[PDB]
Amino acid sequence: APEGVSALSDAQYNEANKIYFERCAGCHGVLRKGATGKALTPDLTRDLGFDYLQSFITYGSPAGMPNWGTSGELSAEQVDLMANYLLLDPAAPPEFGMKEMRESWKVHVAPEDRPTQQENDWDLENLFSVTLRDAGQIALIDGATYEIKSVLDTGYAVHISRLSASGRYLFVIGRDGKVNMIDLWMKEPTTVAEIKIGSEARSIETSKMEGWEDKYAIAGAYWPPQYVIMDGETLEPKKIQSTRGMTYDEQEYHPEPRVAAILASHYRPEFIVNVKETGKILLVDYTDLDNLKTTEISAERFLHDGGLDGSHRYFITAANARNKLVVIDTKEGKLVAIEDTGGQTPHPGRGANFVHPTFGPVWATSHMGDDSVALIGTDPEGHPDNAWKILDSFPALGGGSLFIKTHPNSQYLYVDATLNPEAEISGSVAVFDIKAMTGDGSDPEFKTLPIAEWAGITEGQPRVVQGEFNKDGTEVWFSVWNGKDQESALVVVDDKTLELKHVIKDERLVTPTGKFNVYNTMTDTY
Amino acid sequence: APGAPEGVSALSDAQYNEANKIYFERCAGCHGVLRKGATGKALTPDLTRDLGFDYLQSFITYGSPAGMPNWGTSGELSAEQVDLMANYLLLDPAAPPEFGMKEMRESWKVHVAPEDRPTQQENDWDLENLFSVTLRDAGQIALIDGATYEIKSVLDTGYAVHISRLSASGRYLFVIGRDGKVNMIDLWMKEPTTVAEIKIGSEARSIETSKMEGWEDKYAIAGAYWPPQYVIMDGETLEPKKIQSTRGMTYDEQEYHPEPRVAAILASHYRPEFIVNVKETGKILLVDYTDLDNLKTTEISAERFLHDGGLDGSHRYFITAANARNKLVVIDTKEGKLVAIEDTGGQTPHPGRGANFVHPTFGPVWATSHMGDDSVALIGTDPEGHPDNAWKILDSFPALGGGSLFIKTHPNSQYLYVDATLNPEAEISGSVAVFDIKAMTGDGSDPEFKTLPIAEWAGITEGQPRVVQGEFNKDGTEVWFSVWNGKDQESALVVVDDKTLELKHVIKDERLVTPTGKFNVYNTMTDTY
Ligand code: DHE
Ligand code: DHE
Ligand code: HEC
Ligand code: HEC
Repeated sequence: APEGVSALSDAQYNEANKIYFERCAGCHGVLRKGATGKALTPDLTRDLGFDYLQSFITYGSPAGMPNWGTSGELSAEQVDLMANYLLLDPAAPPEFGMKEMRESWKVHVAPEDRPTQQENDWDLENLFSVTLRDAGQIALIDGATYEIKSVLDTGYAVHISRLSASGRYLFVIGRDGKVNMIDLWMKEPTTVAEIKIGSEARSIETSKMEGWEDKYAIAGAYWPPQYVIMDGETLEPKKIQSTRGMTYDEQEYHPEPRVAAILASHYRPEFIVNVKETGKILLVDYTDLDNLKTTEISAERFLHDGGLDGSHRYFITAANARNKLVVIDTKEGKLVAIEDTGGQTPHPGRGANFVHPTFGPVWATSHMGDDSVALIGTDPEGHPDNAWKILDSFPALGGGSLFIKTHPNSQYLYVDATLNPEAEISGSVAVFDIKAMTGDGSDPEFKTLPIAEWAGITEGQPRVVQGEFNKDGTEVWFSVWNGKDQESALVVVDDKTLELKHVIKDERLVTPTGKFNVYNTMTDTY
Repeated sequence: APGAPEGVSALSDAQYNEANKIYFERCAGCHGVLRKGATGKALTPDLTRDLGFDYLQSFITYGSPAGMPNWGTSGELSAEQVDLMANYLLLDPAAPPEFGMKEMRESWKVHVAPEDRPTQQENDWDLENLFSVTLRDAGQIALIDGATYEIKSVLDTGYAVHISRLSASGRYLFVIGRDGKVNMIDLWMKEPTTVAEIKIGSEARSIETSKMEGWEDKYAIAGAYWPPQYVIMDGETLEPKKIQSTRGMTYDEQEYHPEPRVAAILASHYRPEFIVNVKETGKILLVDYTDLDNLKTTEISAERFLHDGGLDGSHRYFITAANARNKLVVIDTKEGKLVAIEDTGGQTPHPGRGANFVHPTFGPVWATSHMGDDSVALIGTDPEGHPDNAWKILDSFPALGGGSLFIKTHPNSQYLYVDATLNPEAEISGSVAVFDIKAMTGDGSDPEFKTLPIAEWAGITEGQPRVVQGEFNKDGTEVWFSVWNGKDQESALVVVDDKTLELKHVIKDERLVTPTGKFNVYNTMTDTY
């Protein structure tokens, strides 16, 4: 006979529910279907049983699950409480409005007490903010000496970093919707303000319109379906907007439209918000939050990531499940084009802008579903015929590619293959010579850099991901992502010679993933 | 469960679906989507169980003179369907369904394609002086000639007809019912009729047309109570072009609200936009219809409880009542922003579209009466030539009594008319107050008023006749009033001569069943009030 499931009081259940949505939904999903963490639905957990759940919640796992009990985060009583809770049927996901954001809102160092000028000796603009995935931290690394300047605690499930337009404030967001604001002008940079904006979230961005530097920060959630405009200096929540609405094509109500990538316009004081399931791109004017102006652009469903073109005027984004690239003119506030990449599941990140030797200015993207790289024309004035059309498509290492990268001061286009099944490929990066490109139809050739081999890592499954350049565009970093219990590293490549420049290693460099150079991020250089 | 003590004659899963369909398509309009009631009584299980199957079966079969259709004896519903509804009402309230594009298109019917409609007026009616009158419990509208006073035509629209609106040119008449049913009528045909129709939700109240110079007849818009949404339709075929959900955060507490109802909807004369009131979230929306794919809107934070309202005399400022809070909200449609929020000092302001006139000492003002008291309030509406009086309550004085619904005037009149429709005393509910604008002095004393015995002038004795809403003719020389009586009783329309304040004409006809809202084609198309 199956084990008996404890009957919990209302109080116990409220408590367990509060903990779940606040501390577990970020990795296990709001309906317990899973995310980075396994599914915790009762059809699976009841088979595992109480003892097993209790053990895992207590000691955690080297693969990404925090040691709630052994870390003191949850008492022994709360651990059992949660183990029983997981045996019951999933609760209904709660809302998260102004009252809840404000309860989680904390300002550690009021603006009136922060420095008035840089007070440390660091070379701020050349710093690299690196995500340490299973450690809940970011590592600020010097771009020239390769020295770890500091390791900051943000929270479990740290995702990515973004910088305010001035380069002074560093914003980090976690999968649980936790937002950390770091003042890089302190002698010892730390979190000066924090807030939580939902149960599940992925993106954050800063105001990048001239005259609005450091004014606002915006965060988008997966749940509840909403985005929040926060004060650029204290994180005070100023305006919450629901993203629930009608799909663009079928015009049917959708109760869970997730916010994906968020960017900032350089032509108007607006935020550029992607709404995934409804295929809507919103241009949100932050000049007046009470009499709120927005442009709701009908595009294509499954919007995810994207970037601005070289002139910073057009937004190019992937509607990944439909292999489409959507283009928006941020000056006029209108959709301009929608084209198929010819590839499977385009995933550009912010993409790569460059001038092709014959086609003119173009933007590129690699794919998750295949080894192809596609180029789209981005200059309607100088190259009208090539504007917003796929001009070329050629192969790289293989499928499972996540990030393509380049820099104005470089003639090379780098492409990773992070998710490919062959370890020889997922440990390497493909490199193309822009200058050698001809647009005559022949697939350009690439050089293979054995980044993992250069790091001296073979044990475990080392996956290389995301190139990121230093301020001067001379060196490009790559993450050699390994398990928390394995050895990881950052590999620095010399752009001029395509030769190993430096290998970063430290007992603290745990599961390093996304890396963001202050200057390149604050100015949208890519 | 069925055979258990508290068990009820359960319906098969397929049967439950048929009943549920019939409920949302034909009953929620009056009984509400959660069965909590509206114009019709509540039909929740707690009350329904005590009445029992047979009572419910009989009421659905025979209806009543108070507003409930005789579904059974009319043939509307088969005898088996009445049974389904009776049982269904015993069961628990179903989850209200959504109503998207698929469902709208399915109800969309074009009776006369635009190419087959006249290219000029084919009848001899004086179209701009015509009155579109709502025949409430009859499910129809009546087109009455503004000069001869004869009923030119009676058109079926559907049970629960609410009000009428005209396109900017005056050619197309739009009528909407409480069930979200929209009828489009071509007034240029020899015999005006419904040329197009569509359903926009389960519960709805407002409809409006594009009125920005240049966009005449281009679009029509309708707002729903359920689901929480509004839809922009093609002004000539009623084709649903864009559906916007109104679900969102409250303006003040900023908490998600799952059911924000759309209240009144007006049309900007300064920009090609629609002015949409969203009740529960306290948001006023300005929706630009120049580009529906790249849709621009301005979500203005105001005050909760937005209901009805109107444009001032210059047509630039939207003045609307946040009724439960006794406030007037003022939006500048040109700049697209909140301008002011003022307490009227009365209880539950209910102006309809309001009454604009030039006060002898205050300057341009907009007035409103109240439901909760006998006070009339005046707000200054000229920021340019009377800045110190703008958006402030300049006066407040008593009229007949509480329970008032509509105040009215016209540029060619010096009289301000105020009804007292919902007042308890029939003496008052059957009469109208009339103030002499030219005699107003704004010194503090209460302006005196003449009392018109509208109901008495109609010579009606039966039922409980109530007088509601004054509406002027095109020339602004005559004002009409409705003497609203029961479905099986005698009603009438009373025409009053503005200049002498004396009875001009009394309209009676067998087909004049429960006349309520009246709209003059010209004054409605031009927003003259
Ligand atoms: C919406 C979104 C953005 C855009 C942020 C913005 O615009 O500010 C983004 C960006 C990113 C970026 C931005 C790169 C850039 O150059 O802008 C990176 C490096 C990144 C590394 C990863 N992402 Fe991220 N990512 C998700 C969503 C997103 N990722 C997921 O839904 C997904 C696929 C699963 C999940 O559970 O979170 C997920 C898993 C990952 C990873 O497994 C990655 C590889 C490593 C990690 O840290 O978890 N995501
Ligand atoms: C939202 C709304 C409007 C504005 C529409 C627009 O801007 O186009 C309106 C307008 C109106 C107008 C517009 C007058 C004008 O000059 O603009 C009239 C005459 C009117 C006669 C009635 N209304 Fe109507 N009315 C409601 C809502 C509304 N009524 C209700 O929620 C309510 C209170 C109850 C109900 O169940 O429907 C209701 C009951 C009534 C009546 O009992 C009235 C007096 C008579 C009747 O026929 O039902 N309502
Ligand atoms: C992301 C940082 C996590 C948070 C926050 C929480 N969990 Fe987790 N959990 C995570 C991962 C990546 C994994 C899988 C570990 C592995 O070895 O593959 C887990 C696993 C669990 C389990 C075990 C289930 C199984 O099928 O083995 C349980 C019972 C569990 N997690 C519970 C749990 C609770 C209750 C949390 C809130 C306090 C919680 N997790 C947070 C990642 C993350
Ligand atoms: C508005 C035009 C209505 C529509 C459409 C439907 N109903 Fe109704 N109903 C309406 C009113 C105004 C009243 C009250 C009548 C009175 O004399 O007081 C009713 C009443 C009923 C009842 C009786 C409840 C009671 O407490 O006595 C029932 C059971 C009922 N209505 C059912 C019903 C159904 C099933 C409908 C759809 C087919 C329906 N009504 C439509 C107004 C309106």
